[PDB]
Amino acid sequence: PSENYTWKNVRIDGGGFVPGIIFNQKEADLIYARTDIGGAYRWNSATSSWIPLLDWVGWDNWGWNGVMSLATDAADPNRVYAAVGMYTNTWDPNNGAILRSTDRGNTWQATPLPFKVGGNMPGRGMGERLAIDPNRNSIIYYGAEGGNGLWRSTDYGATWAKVSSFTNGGNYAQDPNDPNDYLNKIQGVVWVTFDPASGSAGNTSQVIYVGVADTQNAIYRSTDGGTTWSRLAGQPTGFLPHKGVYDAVNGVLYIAYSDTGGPYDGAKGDVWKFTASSGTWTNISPIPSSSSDLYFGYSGLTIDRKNPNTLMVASQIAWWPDAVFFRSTNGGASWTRIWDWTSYPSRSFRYTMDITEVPWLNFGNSNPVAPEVSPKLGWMNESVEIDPHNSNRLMYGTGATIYATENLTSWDSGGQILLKPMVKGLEETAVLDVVSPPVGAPVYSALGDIGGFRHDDLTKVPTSMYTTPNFSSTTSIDFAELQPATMVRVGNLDSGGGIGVTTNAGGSWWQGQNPPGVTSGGNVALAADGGAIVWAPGGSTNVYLSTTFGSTWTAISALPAGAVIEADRVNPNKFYALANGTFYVSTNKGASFSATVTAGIPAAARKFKAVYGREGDIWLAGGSSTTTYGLWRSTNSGASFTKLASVQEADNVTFGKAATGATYPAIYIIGKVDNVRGVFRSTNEGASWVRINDDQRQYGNFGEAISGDPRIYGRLYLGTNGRGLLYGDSA
Ligand SMILES: OC[C@H]1O[C@@H](O[C@H]2[C@@H](OC[C@H]3O[C@@H](O[C@H]4[C@H](O)[C@@H](O)[C@H](O[C@H]5[C@H](O)[C@@H](O)[C@H](O)O[C@@H]5CO)O[C@@H]4CO[C@H]4OC[C@@H](O)[C@H](O)[C@H]4O[C@@H]4O[C@H](CO)[C@H](O)[C@H](O)[C@H]4O)[C@H](O)[C@@H](O)[C@@H]3O[C@@H]3O[C@H](CO[C@H]4OC[C@@H](O)[C@H](O)[C@H]4O)[C@@H](O)[C@H](O)[C@H]3O)OC[C@@H](O)[C@@H]2O)[C@H](O)[C@@H](O)[C@H]1O
Ligand SMILES: OC[C@H]1O[C@@H](O[C@H]2[C@@H](OC[C@H]3O[C@@H](O[C@H]4[C@H](O)[C@@H](O)[C@H](O)O[C@@H]4CO)[C@H](O)[C@@H](O)[C@@H]3O[C@@H]3O[C@H](CO[C@H]4OC[C@@H](O)[C@H](O)[C@H]4O)[C@@H](O[C@@H]4O[C@H](CO)[C@@H](O)[C@H](O)[C@H]4O)[C@H](O)[C@H]3O)OC[C@@H](O)[C@@H]2O)[C@H](O)[C@@H](O)[C@H]1O
Ligand SMILES: [Br-]
Ligand SMILES: [K+]
Ligand SMILES: [K+]
Repeated sequence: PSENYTWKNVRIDGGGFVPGIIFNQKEADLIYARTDIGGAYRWNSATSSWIPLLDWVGWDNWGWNGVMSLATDAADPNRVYAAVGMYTNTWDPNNGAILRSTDRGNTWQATPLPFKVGGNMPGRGMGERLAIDPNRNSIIYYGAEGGNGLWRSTDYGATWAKVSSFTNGGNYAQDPNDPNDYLNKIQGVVWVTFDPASGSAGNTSQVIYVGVADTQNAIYRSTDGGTTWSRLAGQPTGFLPHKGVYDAVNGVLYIAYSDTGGPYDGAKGDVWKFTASSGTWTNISPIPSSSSDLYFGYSGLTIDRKNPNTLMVASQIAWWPDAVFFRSTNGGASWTRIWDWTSYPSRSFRYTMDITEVPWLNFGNSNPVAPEVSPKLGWMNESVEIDPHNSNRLMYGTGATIYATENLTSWDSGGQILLKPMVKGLEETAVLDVVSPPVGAPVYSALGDIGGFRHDDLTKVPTSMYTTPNFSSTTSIDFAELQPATMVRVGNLDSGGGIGVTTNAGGSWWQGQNPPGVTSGGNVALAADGGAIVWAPGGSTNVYLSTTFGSTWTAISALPAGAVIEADRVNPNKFYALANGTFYVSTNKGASFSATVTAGIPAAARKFKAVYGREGDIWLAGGSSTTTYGLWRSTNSGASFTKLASVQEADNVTFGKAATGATYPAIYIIGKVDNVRGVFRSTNEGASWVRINDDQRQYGNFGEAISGDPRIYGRLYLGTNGRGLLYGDSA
C-alpha cells in the first residue's frame, strides 16, 4: 500500500547554479527559475519562497530535471513551457521533451523530442532557447543542440517539428576533441527573440531574431514570420551570442557575446547594438574585445522595460577579484560599473550585500585577502534580469545562489544598491552522504560544492559549512555508533582530497594526514568505539587503516581501491567492504580483510549498511535491470546473505526507529516493490513494505544518500541529486 507522509526540504537555501531567471512580461511578481539538475521553480510572493514544479519527474525519466529553457507567456500568464533533458552524450539515455502547462506549472503535459536536450551540458547559460510569439501565442520556437537546428510548434507546444528553412544548426563545441565525450557537443541554436511590433494581436509576428553558436554566423533574422531566414548583414564575427534582447521602443537588438559557450569560462567578447530601421551595427561594449584590458566575455544582458534606455550586462567570466556588472542609462552610449579600482588592491563599490539569511555564502571566510571580498558578488552570472514591472528590482543567478536588489535605481542617483539572497525554497544541492546520530543534532549533510552542514534545526539555514578542513564537497561522513560525538568526514578540496576528524560532534574539527595518491574524498568508515578509521580515497591504489585517528595510515592488502567500506555498529572489531560482486569482512579492526561472498550478489551493487544495535546484521542493495537486482540481508557478519523475495529492485537501504511494539528498526529503501518504483518502509523486517512517497514526489535520480532517524519513528532523510536534502514524516 501507501501511507500519507509530509515531505519537506532540510533548510539550506540554494547551493547550486541557476542558469536562468525568467520574468513574465505582463504580470507583476510572476517569476520562474530554471536549474540544470533540479527542475524548475515558480516564485510565490505571498510566502517569499520558490515552489518546485518538476518533483514528479521520476526514476525512468530522471533527465527531465534538466531544464534547458523556460518560457512564460506574456499573452496568457497561465501558460508556461520548459525544454527538458539533462545530457546530450551517453549519460542521459533519454531524449529531451517540451513540457507545456496552462496552470503556471502546477500540472504539465509532455511532448518528447526526437533528440537530446542538454540541461546540464556546456552552453546551458545561453538562452532562452524557447520563445513564444507575443502576438500569436500558439506559436513557440525552440533552439536545439546537436545540429537539430531550430524547431517550432504552432499548437501551444503540443506538436513540434523542425523548421527546415533554418539551415544553420551551429558548429561550435567547447572542446571538439574531448576524449570524455562531455565538452564535444554542438551547442547549436541558442536563443530566439521576437520583435513585438512586427505583428498585432492574433497575428503572426513577422520579425524574429535567432542566435546561433557559430562564430562566423551568429545572428539570423526572418522578416516573413519564419518562412525564410537570413544571416544578418554586417554583423560582427569571432564570438558566440549568449543573449539577444530586443527593444521595440527604440527598435534595437542588443547582443552579448563571448568567446566560449560558458558557463565556467569566457576570456573575450563584445556587446553590440543592431538598429533595425537602418541596419546599423554599433559596438557598445563597456570594454571592447580589441582592448587588452578585457579579460572576459559578456552575458547577463537585460533591458529595463519600464525605462528602455537602461540596460545592464555582466562579465562572463571574471573570477578575480569578482564579477563585474555594468549599467548604462543611455542605450549603451556609456556605462558605469558596479565596482572600481581605487589604489590596488582597494576598490570602491556601488553595492552592499547582506547574507544574514544565508550566512554560509561567506564560504567559511568572511575576510579573504584584498582584493577579494566574501561574500563575493558572484560567478557564472549568466542570468541577470531587471524586473519588467519594477525598475528597482533585479535578480541574478550565480554558481551558488540567486541575489536580488529592490533598490536598483539608487545606482543612478550615486547611491549603493543592497543585494541579498532570494533562494528560500530553491533547494538545489546534490547530497552525497547523510547521517542521523542518536544524540545531538538531528542530521549532518555531506554535500556537493558547499561542503555540508550540521543541521541543528531543520527549518533554519546553518551558519557555516564544515571547516578546518573546509571541503568543496564532502563525499562521505560517519560517526562512532557507541560514541557519536566522534565523527569523520572525507572530501575534496583545492588540489585533491582530505579527512576531517572530531570528538565533539563537530564543535571543532581538525584535518588529518593523507595516505598516498589521494585525488578525491572517496568513502570512509569509523569503528563503533571510534578507535579505527578505514578510508578508501579517490585516486589512491589501496584502502587504508588509521589506528591513530587520522595521523598515520597503512595500506590494507586484500581490498580493491574504491571499495565501499562500512563499520559494524556494535563491534568495533568488525568492518566490511563491498566491491564489484565481492563482499569482504575484517574481524581485526580493519588490519586485514578476506572475501566472504563472491557470487550471488550483483556486481553493480554498491550500497550496504550495518544496523545499529545489531552486531553483524547487514543489508545490501543494488543491481541493474539487465543483470540481477534486489535487497539482501546478512545476519552473520557478512558470511552469507539472503535475497529478500519481497523486493524486486533496490538501490539503497537504511534504518530508523522501530514502530511501537515492533522488535526491529524500521527499514527504508529506494527501490521497486510489487511493480511500483518509489520509496518504501518496512516495519516487519522486510516481510512487507509501504510506499511513503507518491507520483508528485519522486525527485528523479534520488537516493544516493539516505538515513533513517534512530530517534523519530517514520522519519526518512532523503538525499537527492539537485533537490537538496528532504525529510519525510508519517502524517
Ligand atoms: O566566496 C567564494 C569562495 O569560493 C571558494 O571556492 C568555492 C566556489 O568556487 C567557485 C568556483 O571556483 C572555481 O575555481 C576558480 C578559481 O576560484 C579561480 O581563481 C580561477 O581563476 C582563474 C581562471 O582559472 C583562469 O582561467 C583565468 O584566466 O584567471 C583566473 C584568475 O586567476 O578560476 C577557477 C575556475 O577555473 C577553471 O574554470 C574555467 C577555465 O577557464 C579554467 O581553465 C579552469 O581552471 C582550471 O581548473 C582545473 C580543475 O577544474 C585546475 O584547478 C587547473 O589548474 C585550472 O587552471 C572552481 O573551478 C569551480 O568548480 C567553482 O564553481 C563551482 O563548480 C561546481 C562544479 O564543479 C566541477 O566542474 C568544474 C571544475 O572546475 C571543478 O573542478 C569540478 O568539481 C558547480 O556545480 C558550482 O555551481 C560552482 O559554483 O564555490 C564552490 C566551492 O566548492 C568552492 O570551494 C574559494 O575557496 C574561496 O577562497 C572563495 O573564493
Ligand atoms: O568528462 C566529464 C567531466 O565532468 C566535469 O564536471 C562537469 C559535469 O559534472 C557532471 C555532474 O554534474 C553534477 O551537477 C552539478 C551541476 O553541473 C552544476 O552546475 C551545479 O551547480 O552543481 C551540480 C552538483 O555538483 C551532478 O550532480 C552529477 O550527478 C553529474 O555527474 C554525472 O552524473 C551522470 C548521471 O549519473 C547520475 O544520474 C543518473 C544515475 O543513474 C547515476 O547513478 C548518477 O550518478 C553520470 O553519468 C552516468 O555515468 C555512469 C558511469 O560512467 C553510467 O553508468 C551511467 O549510465 C551515466 O548515467 C556521470 O558519470 C557523472 O559525471 O557536468 C556538469 C558540469 O557543471 C561539470 O563542470 C568534471 O569537472 C571533469 O573533471 C570530468 O569529470
Ligand atoms: Br578572471
Ligand atoms: K528568448
Ligand atoms: K576570464
